[PDB]
Amino acid sequence: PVMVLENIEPEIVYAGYPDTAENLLSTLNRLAGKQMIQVVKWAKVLPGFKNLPLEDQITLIQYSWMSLSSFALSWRSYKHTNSQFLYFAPDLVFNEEKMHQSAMYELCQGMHQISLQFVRLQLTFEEYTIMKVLLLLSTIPKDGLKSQAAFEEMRTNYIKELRKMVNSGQSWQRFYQLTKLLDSMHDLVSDLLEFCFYTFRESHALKVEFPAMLVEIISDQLPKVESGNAKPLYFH
Ligand SMILES: O=C1COc2ccc(/C=C3\c4ccccc4COc4cc(F)ccc43)cc2N1
Repeated sequence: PVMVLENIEPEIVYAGYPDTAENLLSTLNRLAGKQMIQVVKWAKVLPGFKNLPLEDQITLIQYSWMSLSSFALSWRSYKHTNSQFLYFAPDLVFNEEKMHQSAMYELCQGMHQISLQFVRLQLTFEEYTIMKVLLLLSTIPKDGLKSQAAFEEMRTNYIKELRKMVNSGQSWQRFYQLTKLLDSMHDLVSDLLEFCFYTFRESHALKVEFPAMLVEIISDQLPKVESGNAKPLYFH
């Protein structure tokens, strides 16, 4: 299970870099689209997930895109900079000045904080790989998926997989700590989507530009989300 996840990790992606809000947001949107490809490529080979109906795989991916991009961001941020900065790309690294010019300073701070958690925890690559899959399996539609049961067994197997990876008392505490971090991610992710949705909606007036693959994902996602019909699963 776990050895496979270690092999399948994604490739380096460049953002392709005046530091105006419009420019940074547009660059972030552009980075997210390229990353989206890596996400699809990664998800495709995931054990269990690949046997799921295709429509189901896509639905899961669209729902969890922001969350996946974020978790991956903390991890790059953790490894490359000891969580000092937000390491979006080798060519796009934020500091407090960048967060400010970005116009997303507080959201960025929350993200950095999640990142700091990785250091406090000393998150292993083994823990990180599992949690990522779990994030991909965290938000479902209200009426569910085409094969809800199938999704359910695999989500459960994966939770069990994470518990294996984490004395008994300490292990249980770690499992609590990681599951809690996943919940906290969702709170932050929800805020990012709200902001992303608004800029998307107010795109022409704002001058913030989104890539085509992303435009497709967002247009579809926004009604079901703001409507409260995306069922995000919470551990605690
Ligand atoms: O116009 C907007 C406003 O809302 C957003 C909100 C969020 C993002 C994308 C982020 C972003 C920005 C701040 C904190 C976490 C994240 C999620 O991690 C990412 C990882 C990437 F590889 C590339 C872009 C992002 C983009 C937009 N676009």
